[PDB]
Amino acid sequence: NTRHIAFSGNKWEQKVYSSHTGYPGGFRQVTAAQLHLRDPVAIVKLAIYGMLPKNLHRRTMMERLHLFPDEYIPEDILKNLVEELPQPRKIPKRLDEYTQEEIDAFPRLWTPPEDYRL
Amino acid sequence: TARGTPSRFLASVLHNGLGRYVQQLQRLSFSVSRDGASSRGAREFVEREVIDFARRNPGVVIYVNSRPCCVPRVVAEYLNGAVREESIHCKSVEEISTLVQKLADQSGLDVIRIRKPFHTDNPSIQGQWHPFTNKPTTFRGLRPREVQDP
Amino acid sequence: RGRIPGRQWIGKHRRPRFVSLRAKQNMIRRLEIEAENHYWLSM
Amino acid sequence: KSGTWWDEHLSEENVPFIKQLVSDEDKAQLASKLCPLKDEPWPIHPWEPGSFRVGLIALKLGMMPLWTKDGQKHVVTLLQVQDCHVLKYTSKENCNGKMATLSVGGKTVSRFRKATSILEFYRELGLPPKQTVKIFNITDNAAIKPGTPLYAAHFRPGQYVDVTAKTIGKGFQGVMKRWGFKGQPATHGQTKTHRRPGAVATGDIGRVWPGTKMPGKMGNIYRTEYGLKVWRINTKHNIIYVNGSVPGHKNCLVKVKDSKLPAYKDLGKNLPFPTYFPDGDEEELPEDLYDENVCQPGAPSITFA
Amino acid sequence: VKCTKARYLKKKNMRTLWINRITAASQEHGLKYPALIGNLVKCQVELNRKVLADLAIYEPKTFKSLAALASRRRHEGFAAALGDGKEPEGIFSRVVQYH
Amino acid sequence: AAPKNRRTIEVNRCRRRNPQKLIKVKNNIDVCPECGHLKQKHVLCAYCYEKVCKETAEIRRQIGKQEGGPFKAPTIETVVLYTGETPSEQDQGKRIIERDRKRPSWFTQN
Amino acid sequence: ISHGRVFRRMGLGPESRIHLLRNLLTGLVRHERIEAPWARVDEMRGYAEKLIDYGKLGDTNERAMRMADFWLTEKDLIPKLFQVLAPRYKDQTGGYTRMLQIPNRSLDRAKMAVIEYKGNCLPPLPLPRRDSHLTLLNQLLQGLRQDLRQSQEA
RNA sequence: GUAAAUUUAACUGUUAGUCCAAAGAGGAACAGCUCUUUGGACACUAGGAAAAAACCUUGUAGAGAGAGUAAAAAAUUUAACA
RNA sequence: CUGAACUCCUCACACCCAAUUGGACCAAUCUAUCACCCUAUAGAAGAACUAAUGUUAGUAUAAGUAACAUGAAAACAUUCUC
RNA sequence: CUCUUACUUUUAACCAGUGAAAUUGACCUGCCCGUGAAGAGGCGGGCAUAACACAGCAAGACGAGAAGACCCUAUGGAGCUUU
RNA sequence: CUCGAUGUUGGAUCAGGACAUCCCGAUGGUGCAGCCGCUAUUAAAGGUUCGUUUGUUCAACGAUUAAAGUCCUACGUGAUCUGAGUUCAGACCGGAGUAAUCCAGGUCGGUUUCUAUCUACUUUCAAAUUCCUCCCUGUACGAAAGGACAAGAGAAAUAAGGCCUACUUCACAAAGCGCCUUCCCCCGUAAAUGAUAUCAUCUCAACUUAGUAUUAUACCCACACCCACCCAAGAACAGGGUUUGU
Ligand SMILES: [K+]
Ligand SMILES: [K+]
Ligand SMILES: [K+]
Ligand SMILES: [K+]
Ligand SMILES: [K+]
Ligand SMILES: [K+]
Ligand SMILES: [K+]
Ligand SMILES: [Mg+2]
Ligand SMILES: [Mg+2]
Ligand SMILES: [Mg+2]
Ligand SMILES: [Mg+2]
Ligand SMILES: [Mg+2]
Ligand SMILES: [Mg+2]
Ligand SMILES: [Mg+2]
Ligand SMILES: [Mg+2]
Ligand SMILES: [Mg+2]
Ligand SMILES: [Mg+2]
Ligand SMILES: [Mg+2]
Ligand SMILES: [Mg+2]
Ligand SMILES: [Mg+2]
Ligand SMILES: [Mg+2]
Ligand SMILES: [Mg+2]
Ligand SMILES: [Mg+2]
Ligand SMILES: [Mg+2]
Ligand SMILES: [Mg+2]
Ligand SMILES: [Mg+2]
Ligand SMILES: [Mg+2]
Ligand SMILES: [Mg+2]
Ligand SMILES: [Mg+2]
Ligand SMILES: [Mg+2]
Ligand SMILES: [Mg+2]
Ligand SMILES: [Mg+2]
Ligand SMILES: [Mg+2]
Ligand SMILES: [Mg+2]
Ligand SMILES: [Mg+2]
Ligand SMILES: [Mg+2]
Ligand SMILES: [Mg+2]
Ligand SMILES: [Mg+2]
Ligand SMILES: [Mg+2]
Ligand SMILES: [Mg+2]
Ligand SMILES: [Mg+2]
Ligand SMILES: [Mg+2]
Ligand SMILES: [Mg+2]
Ligand SMILES: [Mg+2]
Ligand SMILES: [Mg+2]
Ligand SMILES: [Zn+2]
Repeated sequence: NTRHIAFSGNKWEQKVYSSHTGYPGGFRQVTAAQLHLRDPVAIVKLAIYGMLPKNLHRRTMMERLHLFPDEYIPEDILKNLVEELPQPRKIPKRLDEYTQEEIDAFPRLWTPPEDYRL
Repeated sequence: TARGTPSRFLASVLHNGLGRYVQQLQRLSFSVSRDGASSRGAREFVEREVIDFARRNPGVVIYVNSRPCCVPRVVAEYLNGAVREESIHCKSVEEISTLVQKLADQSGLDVIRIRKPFHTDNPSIQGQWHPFTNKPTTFRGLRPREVQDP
Repeated sequence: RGRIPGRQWIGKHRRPRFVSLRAKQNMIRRLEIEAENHYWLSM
Repeated sequence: KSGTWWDEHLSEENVPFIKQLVSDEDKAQLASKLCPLKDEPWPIHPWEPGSFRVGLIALKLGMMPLWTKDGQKHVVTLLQVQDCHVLKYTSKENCNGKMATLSVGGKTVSRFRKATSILEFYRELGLPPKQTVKIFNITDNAAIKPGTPLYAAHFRPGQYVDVTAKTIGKGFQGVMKRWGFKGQPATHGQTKTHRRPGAVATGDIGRVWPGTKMPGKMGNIYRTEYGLKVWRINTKHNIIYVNGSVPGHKNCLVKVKDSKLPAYKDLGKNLPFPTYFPDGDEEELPEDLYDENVCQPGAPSITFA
Repeated sequence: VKCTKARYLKKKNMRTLWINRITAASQEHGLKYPALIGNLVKCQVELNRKVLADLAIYEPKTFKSLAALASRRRHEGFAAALGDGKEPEGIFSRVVQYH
Repeated sequence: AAPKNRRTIEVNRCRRRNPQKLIKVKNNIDVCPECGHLKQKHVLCAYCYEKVCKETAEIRRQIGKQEGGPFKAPTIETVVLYTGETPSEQDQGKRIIERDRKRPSWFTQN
Repeated sequence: ISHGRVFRRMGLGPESRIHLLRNLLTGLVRHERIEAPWARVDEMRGYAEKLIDYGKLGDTNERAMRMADFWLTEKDLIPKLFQVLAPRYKDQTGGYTRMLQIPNRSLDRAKMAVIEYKGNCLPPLPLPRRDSHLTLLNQLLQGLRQDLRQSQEA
């Protein structure tokens, strides 16, 4: 599920990935959104490739990295799994995901007027 | 260098010192000259020091060959078969008395770089670490997102 | 982009240096010592 | 450990026999595919918007003038279809692409000069080897059974096509003929500098940009000319009269297919789909198929009245 | 010259290696390197990086005992920070004095 | 333009000993069925072609002793005869070249 | 770019090329066999073939006599063309010459070739011979042929 | 509180100075500019400021698969109005 | 918490500045007297070379590169082309 | 020249034979930005990257060649002129 | 920094890049009726003429153009060129000087070497830009004079990539003066609904629309018969054909 990553702030619009084809006028600059729609695994792949040591071993470590946009995984790679690492970020709950217990547990703070149209 | 030289791991000869200590120095061969200023310090070592040195080390066979020579040498042979040749050219008795004793204390193993300052044949007692050492087991040994009884 | 004219840390137009948080604490730690030195040099 | 050819150990009596033997087999193999609608053809779907059918592989004969009914003169290129068949078919899934591929070959060649792996592919297909094999991207509703023959009536007059071929090889050439550089003047002091590129880059970068125009080998690459219409179709010899010139030399194999230009989009509604089958045609076609604005040679002289 | 200056790098790179191996063995037990080293010193346990990293490889059951001790002394420090001195010190927070 | 630096023997061995520089083995060699010497499949046998030239030269030396000068070629055909042969039925009215030698076995009379 | 060029560039120019080919053809008509570089013979072989065609036209045709007079530097060979060579190939319509490759010469290791007029009075060259019909492979094919012929008659 | 100093005897080399802070002159309250003064560093080692002669930390020399430290990381997000 | 050649720890200690200056050792050679598989004490001196577009010699790089050469056939007699 | 083109010859390239010269601290001799004796293949942060010949090109190696002839200095020279 | 050498004017050749936009595109304001203009926002894909005098860069002038942009790149580029100028040795004029000789001076003349070792590069494969004409139309606008935009159609130029039927240079072929083909967009703003602020309000409020392409698709895709020969393939190598290996 590398297609459902979430950026903080306005990084989808502000963040830019720049490359060069080597030819005159071959300098390209796209935003994270443009790259994500074109390659749903490039953002996560480029962040990891920049965190690995700047040496010859890095391209060998990236062959041992397997990215999939959706939750589908091949059988072979799915038969040799061992452990699932916990998500670092805790996904907050939408207001439609709270049960009627927590909603009534949280107290009301103010008393709206009865003559208000709202 | 280290890269320009060989190396070895710290070791002993026949697990020496484990059950008993056996002196590895096995033979000493001196070559002094009756005449010659180079051998003056070696001649005085043979008059008062060598006899008292043999009393303390009865397992070492000492040979004193007095012959014409310009450079006196002492050859030390060890149980393991190693042979170290050294020169006592123009050395005082005090310098030759500490040298011969150094040879008796050594084991014969090549005097080269030693990789580790320690050696143990049984490094672990609770189990050498492996990836699954500190991992918990799951019910029915299932894998991440594996459908059971399908 | 981002050239500092001439040599970085000399001249008219220098590369700006900013005070970190530990640099402040390091200076405050020194001050607390010398402030206590004034007390023992007073009797 | 010495290589051999097909007639190295044969005698004077077996060389003529072997030649005629394999020649008669090719005749029988080619004359056994003329009835594709009776030999368990695949389903024949109709034409739907957004459908892409196969193309052909023709041979460039030459060039011929052509006049219209307005008096204007047009030059056309003669593309002859000879021994064109469908070799294999790959589905969208197995294609690893949006479309599905259909393989087509042309111009039967000798079996004595081909690779073993290639010979066995044709052995089970029931066809002689082909010189050129090109891949066409089609839709699921245009798949044709392998071994099916293909003819020039697969196209119609008034239809635009895209012809692809290798360009004439001119070898290593300088910048004046390869890139159109002006060069240097002939006189006024010029010293051994008349057809040189001059400066190749600036001094600051200290290098030469990739893609810099330099001397090198020109031609002998694949090029495509889009927007060529079919003026005339001969059915007796399977010849296609295409407008204008096409890349490549005479007697060269070219790839032909419907044009991708948006202006000619969805114009195959009145065309054969998937392809033209003469075996099952309810009525044979005329000798030649002309366009409305073409004046045939037998027609009377033009008169602006 | 390189071999003579390399004797300072060897000592530095060793301690860098030990710390990297201790950091890894502490995360297996939900600890960070500063919380292990700092709280083992608070228990008067003077074990260096070299030994600790050796214990993490060849004596894993003893290294978890050291991590559990550090986590215990770390939790006692928080408990004492919540009180105003009235509550007595923890069992593992006591310090042996040497005269 | 002059070399900026000296090229090393390591660099030069890779250029000199590149397979393209090396000589390529030939597989078109075979034995001549007549003499048993070696030959190429597309080239004539050097040994058998040489014995034709030795005899052909002797025949051309005899032709000169008959012409006895330049610009004296005949307007008829020519025939070569050896010790133990006479003009054939078809070899009538021709220029016979007598050879004081036994007819080569490979030389077949036509 | 040389597409379609059939003639080679030898000698010192177009005229010198014709003069080199003429000296080889003249020696080929006198001796009926010569050895020369492979390229120079392959280029002259065409002229030796068309020279016989002019000799079959007869010595009474002025055009044919103007070709031989030009292409034959030695004038005693002109009657030999019309009276000896052309009659020999009267029945044949082509293939008057055979060209064969020989070992490269020692001086410059140049590719060589021998060319002669068929029907000459010189010791036969060691021509290449095809494998005998009595070989294993040809006997397996001879048997295959018989059946294919026997089945056809049936 | 410290251990240097002066004199006597006998000599060589240095006498083409760089940045930083401070007080000033000239210039344009320009210069990696020029000219004096006070002090520091460099022209010797190491660590840090990204790379770094001149900024900060730090000096007296060896080995060690021990330890405690020093200097040492950049922060900020904006305009309603009766 | 990390972090030096700062400091502590085990052991050792003359063993990190240009010019200049002071001092302790020493290779080889000759001589005196010893020595006698190569040394000793002294006395002497053409007494020590990673560098002077250094001198001589050898061999590399450039480089198997630039450049150099023989008119044709044939019987080697001769003829032919220019 | 607009605006070049075609052919011949020499050169060329391949085979064979013969076989120089300036040059060269060592080299396992990439690109971008920045840094810096102030213009980096060699330093810092990044990107790129199996090995190898042949033929071309002349942007860079502050490319080779000649201890700059311009300018200044030397109590360094010389030629010419002169009250 | 470089004088045990960093070759310096302009031009030719090839151009890389910036936007502070000369033309083409999209917008707001106007003392914008319209046709022409002024001004600002956005946009660097594409393009930006031929000549007379001058060594010239500039400048003036003539004829054009949709426009004939400003700058950097060692005042880009001389191991690619050019040498008119500047900048040695000759000489003349005027002036200075007793003379030798000299001048911001003017004038005529005057040798531009290098066989590429390394780095880099040597097919960024394929979506194209603009003018004019007809028409709309003598329509909107406007007192008059005057005179549009959009839609549509046609015909050219340049550029890129190809070809030889004819013409032309030529003649088993190579060429242009000849012929054929050429397909997407870019964001400045203008508008609705509606809170903070119960009106209103295009919203760095949630939101809606003009308004957006995974730039589309196209091209390429088999492999020891391969000694030899041939070729529209080619420096060599490689490649294609030989069912035409006397
Ligand atoms: K500065
Ligand atoms: K560069
Ligand atoms: K031409
Ligand atoms: K260059
Ligand atoms: K130079
Ligand atoms: K200079
Ligand atoms: K508002
Ligand atoms: Mg700088
Ligand atoms: Mg070609
Ligand atoms: Mg020209
Ligand atoms: Mg010249
Ligand atoms: Mg010229
Ligand atoms: Mg002074
Ligand atoms: Mg002075
Ligand atoms: Mg200064
Ligand atoms: Mg430390
Ligand atoms: Mg210290
Ligand atoms: Mg010390
Ligand atoms: Mg000695
Ligand atoms: Mg000396
Ligand atoms: Mg030496
Ligand atoms: Mg020297
Ligand atoms: Mg070379
Ligand atoms: Mg040459
Ligand atoms: Mg050669
Ligand atoms: Mg040099
Ligand atoms: Mg730089
Ligand atoms: Mg090269
Ligand atoms: Mg260098
Ligand atoms: Mg000088
Ligand atoms: Mg003098
Ligand atoms: Mg130099
Ligand atoms: Mg702008
Ligand atoms: Mg532009
Ligand atoms: Mg310039
Ligand atoms: Mg030049
Ligand atoms: Mg240059
Ligand atoms: Mg001049
Ligand atoms: Mg005068
Ligand atoms: Mg002049
Ligand atoms: Mg003149
Ligand atoms: Mg060159
Ligand atoms: Mg209009
Ligand atoms: Mg509203
Ligand atoms: Mg409202
Ligand atoms: Zn033979």
